[PDB]
Amino acid sequence: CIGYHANNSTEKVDTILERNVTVTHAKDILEKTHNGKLCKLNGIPPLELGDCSIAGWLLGNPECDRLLSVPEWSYIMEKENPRDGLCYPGSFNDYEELKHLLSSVKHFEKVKILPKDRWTQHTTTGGSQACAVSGNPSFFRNMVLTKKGSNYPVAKGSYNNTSGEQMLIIWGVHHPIDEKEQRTLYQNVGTYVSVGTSTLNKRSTPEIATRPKVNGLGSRMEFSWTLLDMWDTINFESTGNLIAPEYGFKISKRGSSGIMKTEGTLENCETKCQTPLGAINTTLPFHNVHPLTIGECPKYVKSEKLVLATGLRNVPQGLFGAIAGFIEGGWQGMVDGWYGYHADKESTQKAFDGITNKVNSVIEKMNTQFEAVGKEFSNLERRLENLNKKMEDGFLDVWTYNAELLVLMENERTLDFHDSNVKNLYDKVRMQLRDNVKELGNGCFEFYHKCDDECMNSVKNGTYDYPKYEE
Amino acid sequence: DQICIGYHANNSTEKVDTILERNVTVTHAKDILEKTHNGKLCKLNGIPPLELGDCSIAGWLLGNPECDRLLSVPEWSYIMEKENPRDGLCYPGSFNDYEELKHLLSSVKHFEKVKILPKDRWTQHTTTGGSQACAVSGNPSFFRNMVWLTKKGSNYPVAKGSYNNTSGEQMLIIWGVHHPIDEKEQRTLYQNVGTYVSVGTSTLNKRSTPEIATRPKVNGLGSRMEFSWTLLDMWDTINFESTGNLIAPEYGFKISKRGSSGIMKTEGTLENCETKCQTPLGAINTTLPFHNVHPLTIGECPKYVKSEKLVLATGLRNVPQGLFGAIAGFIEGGWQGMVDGWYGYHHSNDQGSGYAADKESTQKAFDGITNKVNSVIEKMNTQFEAVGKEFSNLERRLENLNKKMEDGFLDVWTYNAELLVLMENERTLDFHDSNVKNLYDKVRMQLRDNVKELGNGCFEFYHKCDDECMNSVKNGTYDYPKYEEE
Amino acid sequence: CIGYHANNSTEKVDTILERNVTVTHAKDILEKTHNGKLCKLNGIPPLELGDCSIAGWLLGNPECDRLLSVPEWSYIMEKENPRDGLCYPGSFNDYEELKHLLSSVKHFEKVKILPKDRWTQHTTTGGSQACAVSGNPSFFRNMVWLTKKGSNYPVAKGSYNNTSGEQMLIIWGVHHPIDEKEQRTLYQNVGTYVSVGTSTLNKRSTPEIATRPKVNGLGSRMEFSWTLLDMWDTINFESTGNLIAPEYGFKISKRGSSGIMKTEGTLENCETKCQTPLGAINTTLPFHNVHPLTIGECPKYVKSEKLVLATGLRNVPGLFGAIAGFIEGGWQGMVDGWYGYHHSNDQGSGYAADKESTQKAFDGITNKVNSVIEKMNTQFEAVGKEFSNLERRLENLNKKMEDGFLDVWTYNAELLVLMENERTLDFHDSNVKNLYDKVRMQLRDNVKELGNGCFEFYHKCDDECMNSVKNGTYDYPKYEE
Ligand SMILES: CC(=O)N[C@H]1[C@H]([C@H](O)[C@H](O)CO)O[C@@](OC[C@H]2O[C@@H](O)[C@H](O)[C@@H](O)[C@H]2O)(C(=O)O)C[C@@H]1O
Ligand SMILES: CC(=O)N[C@H]1[C@H]([C@H](O)[C@H](O)CO)O[C@@](OC[C@H]2O[C@@H](O)[C@H](O)[C@@H](O)[C@H]2O)(C(=O)O)C[C@@H]1O
Ligand SMILES: CC(=O)N[C@H]1[C@H]([C@H](O)[C@H](O)CO)O[C@@](OC[C@H]2O[C@@H](O)[C@H](O)[C@@H](O)[C@H]2O)(C(=O)O)C[C@@H]1O
Repeated sequence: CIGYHANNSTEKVDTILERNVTVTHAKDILEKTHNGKLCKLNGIPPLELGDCSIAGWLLGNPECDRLLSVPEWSYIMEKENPRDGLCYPGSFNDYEELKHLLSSVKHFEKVKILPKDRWTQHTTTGGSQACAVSGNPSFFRNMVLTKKGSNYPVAKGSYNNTSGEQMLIIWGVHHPIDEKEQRTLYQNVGTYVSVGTSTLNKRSTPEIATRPKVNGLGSRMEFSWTLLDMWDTINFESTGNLIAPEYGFKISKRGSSGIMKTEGTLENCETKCQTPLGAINTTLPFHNVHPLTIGECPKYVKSEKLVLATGLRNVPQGLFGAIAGFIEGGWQGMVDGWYGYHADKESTQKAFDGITNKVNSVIEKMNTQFEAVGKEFSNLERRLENLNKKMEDGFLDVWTYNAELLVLMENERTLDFHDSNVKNLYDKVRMQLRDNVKELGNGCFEFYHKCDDECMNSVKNGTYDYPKYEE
Repeated sequence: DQICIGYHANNSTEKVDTILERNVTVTHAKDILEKTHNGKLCKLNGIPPLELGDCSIAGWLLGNPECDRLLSVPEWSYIMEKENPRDGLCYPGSFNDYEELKHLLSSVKHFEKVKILPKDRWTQHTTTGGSQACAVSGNPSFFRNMVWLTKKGSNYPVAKGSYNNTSGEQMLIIWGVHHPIDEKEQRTLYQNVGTYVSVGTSTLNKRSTPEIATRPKVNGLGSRMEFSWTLLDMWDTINFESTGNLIAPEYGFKISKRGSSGIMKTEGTLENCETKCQTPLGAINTTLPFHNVHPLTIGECPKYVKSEKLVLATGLRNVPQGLFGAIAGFIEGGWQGMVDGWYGYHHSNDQGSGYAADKESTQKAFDGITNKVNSVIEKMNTQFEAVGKEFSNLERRLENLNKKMEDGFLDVWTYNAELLVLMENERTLDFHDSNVKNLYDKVRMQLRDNVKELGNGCFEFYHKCDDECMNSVKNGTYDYPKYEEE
Repeated sequence: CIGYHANNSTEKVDTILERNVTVTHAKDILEKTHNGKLCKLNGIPPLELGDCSIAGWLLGNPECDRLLSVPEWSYIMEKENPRDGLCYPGSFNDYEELKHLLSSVKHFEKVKILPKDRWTQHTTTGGSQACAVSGNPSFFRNMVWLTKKGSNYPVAKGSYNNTSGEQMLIIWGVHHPIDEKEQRTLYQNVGTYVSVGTSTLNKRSTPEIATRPKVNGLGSRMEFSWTLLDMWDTINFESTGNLIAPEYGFKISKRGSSGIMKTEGTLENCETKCQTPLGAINTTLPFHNVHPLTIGECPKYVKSEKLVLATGLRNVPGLFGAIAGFIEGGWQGMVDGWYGYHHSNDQGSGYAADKESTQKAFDGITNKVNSVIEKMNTQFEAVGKEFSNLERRLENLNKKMEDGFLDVWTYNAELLVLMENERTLDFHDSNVKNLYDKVRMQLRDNVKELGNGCFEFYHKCDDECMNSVKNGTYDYPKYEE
């Protein structure tokens, strides 16, 4: 009696031709499980900003005085609409361009470049209520130029970058609301703010205008930035309205990653792929957790499950008509294999090797790399943002189809592999016994001679032979 | 007396390919490529486009007198525009951040024009300024929605003007800066020389100076008019200050959106049909995974594929009058005379001939084929995309990115689609082959000794087999008091 | 006897279920061979710049004098950091766009538009050490440095109505001094401007004087901009100081736009439909792995080392349990076909291939290979793009994209082989099993079915009777016992 396996499972798979097919064993290849924690990345923590925007951090807004500030990070954590940036109303040129820069960094380090002390001939105590530190008229920590007395000589300030690393320098211009607030502030009138490097050349003038009030002020500050190379000097020259640096940022990077909008908090675990909902210690080719991962991640997919069949049709008591065919049922009373007698370890190991290989081919072929996914855009980059979105929308489709289908096409194939293995085991046995048995038709052979147990192992050996001279 | 196994054949000439063969006539087939529109442009999800005809978005908003009698709905889903509309900036000039402005307006949950800075309140300045370029029936005019502030008398007092946005929606606002050809034209129009046009909101700041210059004449003029725009927030004020050269807004636009869509470059006209997917040639009412109508869709569309046909086989090999060597194998032919199923019996008898389909397996197989077709169709995720994008003369790189991309998806989809058919087709045929082979076998292990197996899928009974005994064979009930002859 | 073919092959394929499976024949469908040469593309040369940048070329840096300069090109060859560019320190507005534009050109032509000589009242021979020609201060061949004449600098005016019948590339520049003093020395006037206007252009520039680091000897800089002047359209220059004027223009007609190949090599007069920085690819296969930065009509770039499709059967010197099953071995001695017969006889032994099925199967395998190759659509793409320091986001989009197509194509390609390979082997297995069956239902009783794919006749079988079995003509007066 040849037969096949059947257990207490009720896992269901789908094949190209049938669905809701109950199978003995099955493997899922859709990661759908995070862990709600935010982690280091390949050993390197994010940059946690709580409720500071990169802008408020670098400028040194009084409200970011106490922030983590790790010297090296893999990505950045930032709350969707942080609240704490330019406490002095204004704006920031090429902002996003800069955030994609600081998203990931090999080494960061503040340094003093244009000391507050050295701008004699110029007031430096300038400040604003809006940038007040506990009922005190302060200002941006890292910034610094008003008239001293009734005079405003030109301002010159310079810095040959000797720090052995490229440096991020930030500066700005004051836009008053009034020609009276102008002379009351810089005495002169047709004023400019000039910067210069080996690769940068910029001459902004202020733009005076009536404006609505914000954090108390009708006036704004407009900041810009740049990347002074090593051994390159920068230059400043202004006849009024220059907000100067005092500090630069020695920045050595890296690989460039991306920012993660998130509420949570670093938790001191470890992952290779991190999502807004949590990390994902996984090895599957696909996942459906959240679109906005950072790291080396499986491919996002619009499924709920991708169940692969590994075992056979579970039939307690096809394409080759043996399983659920002429062998009408599975034996729940066979446990040491998938096919056997009344198990056969030759074919079982073969088909165990078979399925294993399959499940490996699906997985180990899926090449994956460190992407960032979530990008940063401004109000005049909607077009650009959508473009990104059409693409990720577009690979979403391509991957979801190849995956729903891969599974259905390989599931009907796996079901046939088994059918055919049971079919060939019944055939291996047919052409050993031959005349010495009645072939019943349920996959059973009745012995026309007397068959003891040694005679039973020979048939399992493939050794039956064959001194029968009986009707 | 005898019984024969066989399969179906019909008058079909439909051809499929498979991985191994080509031009293979089959009994049935489903093509899964959409290639039919209705040549009509329609509402999208129940919502009309914005029909501009030969107006540009710029001409529309500024109120070029040539756009006076336009449709103007309160809410639209996409925008219809010709390829080079003509009626735009009747007065030569330009429009900052124009492309962004259209992606913005490309879809709108609600639009509304509202007078914010009444033309009349600008005392001290002349306001009736107009031009031949913006001619209305011979008479010099100007943009319906703008105000040309010029000197009054010999005087141009500093011009101030506010609007606190109370409208309860975000408001689109536009303005312009006039650029003369001539210090003389500049003194004539504004009297003052060192002029500026300042504009500020809560997040805006922009002091513009007029760029006077000699330039070629356009529509009659060397001067130009440079427009910019902004979104004023709720409860936010906008401030205009000018000592000369300001083209002020008389109106604003309450705008609430929505989800953002795109602009369909066409010649046609809305026709009051309905659709979930629109193309420039016509709308697509379809349910298939792939289409090849036109690359520039808007809506929820099938994947665009560079194929002429995608015929999936549903029936068997048509062989009138494989992997399991049954169909086209030892059963050499199909029975055009067996019409109630895919696989069945013959049976010859001294009570008569007659075909008969094995209904059990014909059903098993119909279900399975239905599922295959549905698998190919139903696993196809489809989202709302606009496809056609808008780009400037200095964005040829950025344009060519969008192209290289939509191009790459053309290649993926086409390969996969074409291959997906060939594969599932070599499988469809084997499926039917196996189905037959197994019917044959079921009968063979029933009759065994009591018949001669001819080898053409036929069984010659050694004993007499009446109709009741024939049915037992189809039943699976053959059993089994036979003996003769031998 | 029924049997199948075996040969001295050691080629291995994988399939979904097995690996390292020696087969009789195989086709690898991955292109991985160039010719190490850079070539014309569809019959049209690149533009060879050597160590010149596009900027250095157009402005006419004296160090770019003796360049190739063809009238029509298909792509552009440039080193990675050319050196010969803006010999006079400065910059170039919208530079990257300008190169995508010039990256392919149906027709180019330099034409003198504002003859250097006509600028009376201004000094014109202005030059510099930075743009040195053999010790002597010079300047861009294609530009004109308008400086004061005497102690006077009259307002400078200049037009060109574009009659050339083609669109014309025009460039100019604004000088930026270090010093109000250098500014009075060179132009005498202080509140200066450089105005330029066409039918769609407008741009009044002011010179940004400033203290800056010295470069090539200078703190001053020269900022260049450009435009496309239309047919029958005029361009107007107006300056009260600081204009670097064009003496020449460029008639340009294009075409289709291509891209720039960053290489060290040099054009070699071969031909190709597909060029890579390592060499050109004359190929016909769907996938390749040579180098990601192609230009032309290329196979899909795939991160694989090999893609071996199986064409023949399992080499044995399956799913239907025939090959490597009850027919335990292959016959290295059967060379005229994939599957055939043995036949032992008192007239002799001898192999023989069943030609009918060997042919059926060859056709089917040919088609498989062609299906994999011929359904692959392929368009002209440039792949390598051009980006500025403030476009790192935009650059990283292009990358994340070409990266995603790397993943898709690699997966599909690798898997596509493994699948069609577990099928190719079954195909052959079935082909055999069925040959065996055809013979078994012919002989039936008249032989003993050994079970190794062999048949022992109970009767005498001569050569004519053997052929009847191969024919399908066995029939059938036997008896014996
Ligand atoms: C350097 C300096 O002058 N700091 C002042 C500051 C500046 O004058 C102001 O930021 C210019 O833009 O003004 C501060 O007062 C703000 C307050 O001043 C009143 O005059 C005005 O009527 C109020 O509306 C409001 O603007 C400031 O905090 O910014 C004081 C600071 O010392
Ligand atoms: C408000 C106003 O002054 N409108 C004038 C207009 C302006 O002077 C012009 O738009 C300034 O840019 O001039 C109009 O005349 C056009 C015509 O004027 C001649 O003097 C000149 O020789 C011509 O080249 C041409 O500009 C106009 O239509 O623009 C009349 C209009 O009333
Ligand atoms: C038209 C002209 O004046 N050409 C000069 C050139 C320019 O004046 C200079 O670029 C102004 O920006 O100066 C040249 O000399 C450069 C050299 O001059 C020394 O006086 C100075 O102290 C040095 O630092 C250095 O700039 C030049 O080659 O650029 C000479 C040229 O004839």
